[PDB]
Amino acid sequence: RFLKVKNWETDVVLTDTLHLKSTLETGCTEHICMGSIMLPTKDQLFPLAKEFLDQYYSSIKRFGSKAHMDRLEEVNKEIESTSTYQLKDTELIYGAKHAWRNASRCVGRIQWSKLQVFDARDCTTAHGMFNYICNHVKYATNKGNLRSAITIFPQRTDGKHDFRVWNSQLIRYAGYKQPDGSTLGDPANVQFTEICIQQGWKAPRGRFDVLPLLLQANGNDPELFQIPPELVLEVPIRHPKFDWFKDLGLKWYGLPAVSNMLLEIGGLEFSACPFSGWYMGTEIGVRDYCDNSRYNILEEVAKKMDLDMRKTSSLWKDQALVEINIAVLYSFQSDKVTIVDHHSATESFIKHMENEYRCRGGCPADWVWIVPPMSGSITPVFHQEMLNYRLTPSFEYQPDPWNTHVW
Amino acid sequence: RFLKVKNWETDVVLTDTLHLKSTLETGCTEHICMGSIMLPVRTKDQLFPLAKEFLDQYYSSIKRFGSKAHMDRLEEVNKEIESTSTYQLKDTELIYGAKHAWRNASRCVGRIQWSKLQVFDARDCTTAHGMFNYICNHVKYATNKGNLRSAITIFPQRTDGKHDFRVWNSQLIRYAGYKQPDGSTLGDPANVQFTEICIQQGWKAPRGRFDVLPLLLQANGNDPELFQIPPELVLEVPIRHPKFDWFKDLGLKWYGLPAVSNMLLEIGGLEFSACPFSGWYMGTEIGVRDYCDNSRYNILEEVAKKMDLDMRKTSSLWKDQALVEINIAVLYSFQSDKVTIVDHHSATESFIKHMENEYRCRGGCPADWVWIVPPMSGSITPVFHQEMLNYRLTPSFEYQPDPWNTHVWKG
Ligand code: HEM
Ligand code: HEM
Ligand SMILES: Cc1cc(N)nc(C[C@H]2CNC[C@H]2OCCNCC(F)(F)c2cccc(F)c2)c1
Ligand SMILES: Cc1cc(N)nc(C[C@H]2CNC[C@H]2OCCNCC(F)(F)c2cccc(F)c2)c1
Ligand SMILES: C[C@H](O)[C@H](O)[C@H]1CNc2nc(N)[nH]c(=O)c2N1
Ligand SMILES: C[C@H](O)[C@H](O)[C@H]1CNc2nc(N)[nH]c(=O)c2N1
Ligand SMILES: [Zn+2]
Repeated sequence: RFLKVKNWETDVVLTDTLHLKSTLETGCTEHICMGSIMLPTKDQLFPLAKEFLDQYYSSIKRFGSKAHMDRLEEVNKEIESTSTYQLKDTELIYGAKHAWRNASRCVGRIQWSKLQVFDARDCTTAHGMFNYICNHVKYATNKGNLRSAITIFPQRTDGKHDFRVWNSQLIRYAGYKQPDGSTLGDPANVQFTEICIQQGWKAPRGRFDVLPLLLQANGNDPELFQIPPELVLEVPIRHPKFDWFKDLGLKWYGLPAVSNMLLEIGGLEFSACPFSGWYMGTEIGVRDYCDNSRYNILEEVAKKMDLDMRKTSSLWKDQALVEINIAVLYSFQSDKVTIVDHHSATESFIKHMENEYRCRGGCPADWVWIVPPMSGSITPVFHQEMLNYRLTPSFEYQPDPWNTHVW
Repeated sequence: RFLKVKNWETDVVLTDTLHLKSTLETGCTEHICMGSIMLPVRTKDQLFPLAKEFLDQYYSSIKRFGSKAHMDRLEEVNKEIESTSTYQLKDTELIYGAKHAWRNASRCVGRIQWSKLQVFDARDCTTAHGMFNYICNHVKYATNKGNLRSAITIFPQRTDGKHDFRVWNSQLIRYAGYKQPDGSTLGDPANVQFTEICIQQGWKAPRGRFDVLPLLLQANGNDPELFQIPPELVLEVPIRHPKFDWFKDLGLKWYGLPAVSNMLLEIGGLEFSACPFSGWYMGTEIGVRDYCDNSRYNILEEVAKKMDLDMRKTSSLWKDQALVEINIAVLYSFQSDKVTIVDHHSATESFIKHMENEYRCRGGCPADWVWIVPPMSGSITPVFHQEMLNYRLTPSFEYQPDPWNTHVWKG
């Protein structure tokens, strides 16, 4: 019932009790671990509402106060009559911060309590959504001094009136299948790009075309909007030693902003809740640039470095990998766009785990995602045992909307 | 029931049925995943079903399930258990059992090799001197002058838990560690405690940075005894770098033969508490973990200094840069001395092919992603993108507590 996690580099042992408050299922059993699998009514709503309000009122040190019992009877009355309920601003803010706090796959959670919440629950149309989104982008970007933000659109009602951002991130590049048989741009985005073109988009057909937003309000058909280019901060990628690096034609955007998840607070479901922070360098330099099914640039870079590509054991892939990632961090730092390296992020996350163990009795964490995709064991998180469990409020995955939308 | 795993790079989807034969528990539940936790005297009653399950598997593997030979073997084992409380494996069953413990080792990336394993039967061994001799022979056979061959030596099984054979070393070959009065460590800090035990037992320590430890060997539950492996049997590689001539002057070397000696082999309910096995190294084990862990030789600073890297900011990636050069050096050195080694690209690619074959021929392949993914350059190896299912099959290799913690000293 009390569980220990050990750090094998430092011998520090922490005790987890927070897991007992865990509610949802991991996908594992006593017979099988699914730790590396990517995706493992009024009667339902009231326990959910109650559990959330109990944790909310405890956090403000007013558990079992009149204010507490009053809010419970009020929501109870509201659910019993209207089948849903509305969160107070204070509850919404608390719920959003905590869904981030509980995000077991997020290495950047030391920042959890510094999150600007934009309440967009009064939004009714796709143009409205676009206005809210541009304002989030500009606020978060802050001319390169990035600030964490979330914008929260109206909650699910009967499920036929969902608000959704169709994009997976607010800012991503287009992907095009070619007569050649190769892919131009980002291969991850081929299908979404096609959906955009078929809905009317004027694709430039370049390597790095910022995708239009495709916004769905009130369960209506989604609409296209082009984010003002002056609000999309981009970084030209150069290397501090290799003058040729710039000729590769590489750039990335400054603002990572996940826009396809579901925020669940007190049993209420917010199907459109784009959120953003700032990058850890490896996301761009390891995953975006070097994944084989992504920009897949290792071959090109190694060739420019004139490495021996004849045998895997020369570690040419590894060598070029480091260089690419050096370039990403240098370019961002030189243009004064907030970025964190994997060393510094993982060190902060260990500090955050310790604070969470001390102040909350634990920190749910998914080792498979926390450990960076390069140089695993030379970061402290590699040697840190982590317990993975699901707490609410939460961010959840949801089916891509085109699979489900009735046109 | 069917479980699917996907590769997110290739979109190859596989179906696991083998997890249905899985017995033991993972440590995980529906409410918690303990996938990153390092560590999450039987009865006749419990023994015959374990024997039976094993023998059914063995006899199916040879296409003789339900044969007279199969039935007679079940009867003979059943009778042996009721009469003596235990039983003895036939040579053939031992070999099969040891091969399958390796096949089932979900944390091992090298399992493509599982069916090529030399099994040395040391169940007639009675003394620590006998153990030493068996172990010298395994080391010489496995080393094979650099052309490494996988082997396991199997000492007598547990009886009452009071007469255990144990090898006290965690690996047959490892370097001593020495805690200094000023708090620094000379040699391998991982082996400080074991080194102290060796010294107490009477080892004369050379007190250098790479002193091969003696074997400390326990036969039949007796107090363990010290033996020096003949140095001519211990193949070592001095580490140099193909382009950087100053690399040799760090004075690094490592041994060629990785040989785990502290695990317990379970076959059909029998427990082999001393079963040293060896294969060959994947480069990163040395270049990343042994050399670069903060709690090990910790050479990153000194290497990056000599490379004149910008060390004032982590964001220069000086650590990542020196790390790659160190690992190039290890691979170069072994290859130049014709000592078998595999790089992490080649090893992981081979593992994926092994895994897919296993799904097709066996209905699954239990695999622990946390351990399978190499400790550098994770996502440019194909295993990073491979979903895996971790579950426990027998025969198996298991951890056991260090023996100095449990041993009853006789004097
Ligand atoms: C402030 C800087 C932040 C950093 C450096 C950071 C870091 C990261 C990284 C590296 C990942 C893994 C992503 C991947 O590999 O695809 C991640 C995942 C995630 N983060 Fe953060 N994060 C930050 C801010 C935020 C914010 C503001 C939120 C929400 C309010 C958030 C919630 C999440 C969630 C839910 C995931 C899992 C996403 C998924 O499952 O695909 N993070 N974080
Ligand atoms: C033939 C070449 C082999 C290679 C390249 C190889 C590779 C590896 C590696 C890299 C690990 C993880 C080591 C660590 O991080 O401590 C490992 C673990 C393991 N391997 Fe192998 N292996 C080989 C042969 C063998 C053999 C012959 C056996 C037994 C017959 C074996 C059984 C195991 C077991 C039981 C583990 C988990 C050890 C633990 O939990 O500490 N492997 N293997
Ligand atoms: C807010 C924030 C800050 C930050 N630094 N980084 C982020 C993650 C973003 C950026 N860089 C990757 C992207 O993360 C979004 C991608 N998440 C995983 C997936 F959606 F691709 C996915 C696909 C299929 C199955 C599955 F389980 C998950 C968010
Ligand atoms: C046979 C074989 C071949 C090969 N290439 N490699 C090997 C593993 C060896 C070599 N290189 C590392 C070492 O493995 C032994 C170190 N593993 C970790 C541990 F087992 F010691 C351990 C520590 C703490 C808790 C726990 F549960 C386990 C064996
Ligand atoms: C199969 C495996 O679960 C999958 O490749 C995961 C591994 N770890 C990850 N870690 C992060 N941070 N992001 C990812 O997309 C993944 N992919
Ligand atoms: C806490 C964590 O599980 C621990 O550091 C593991 C991670 N992965 C590993 N993987 C391998 N191959 N060897 C190890 O020792 C470890 N250590
Ligand atoms: Zn699990």
